[PDB]
Amino acid sequence: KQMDKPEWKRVPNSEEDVRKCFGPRSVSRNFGDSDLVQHGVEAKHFPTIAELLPTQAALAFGSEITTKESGEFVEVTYHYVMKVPKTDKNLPRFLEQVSAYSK
Amino acid sequence: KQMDKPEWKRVPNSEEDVRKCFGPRSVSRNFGDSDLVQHGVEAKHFPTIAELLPTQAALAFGSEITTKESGEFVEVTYHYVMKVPKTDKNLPRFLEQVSAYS
Repeated sequence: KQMDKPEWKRVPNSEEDVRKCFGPRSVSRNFGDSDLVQHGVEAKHFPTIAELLPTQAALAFGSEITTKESGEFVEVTYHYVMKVPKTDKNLPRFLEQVSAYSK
Repeated sequence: KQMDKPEWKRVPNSEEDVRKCFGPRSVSRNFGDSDLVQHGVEAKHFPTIAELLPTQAALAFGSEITTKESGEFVEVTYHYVMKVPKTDKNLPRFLEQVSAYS
């Protein structure tokens, strides 16, 4: 069903993985190791990683949001910044996911 | 409470509003009209606006994420871009929220 939803409402899993939902890892979409890419939210360590992912409301009210018309679409850009304490136990495994494809 | 959570896990409501959870509206935090600011996710039209907000997984796997060390913290930046069809019924109300404070 994920691929029947708009891209921004997709929740990847083992059936419909990250590759199928959001395409291959790149400079534009750089988050997720092989495990997360293949199993999405069903990945073993995803719950640990998700501790440093903002909520839907936090994204809305904590981001700089800009829009511009692009063909038959309105392109919405979110710029969100969050500071995580270096002592955070979930931070190491999260950082390993950042540009994991290039590591 | 929401103020007992890290800022990125806060879900504002009528008790702990957007201003309390994420501070005043500004050029850096520009989303939300007076109704959304005062009632957060309890705002009457928040569900309509929420139709154009990405899921936590979509944000994770669809964003350009960059990190930088800052003192005793690691600053995590998310750059997410989504293309909404101009026909989307939720888009007009969503656009009214962008820089509503100004």
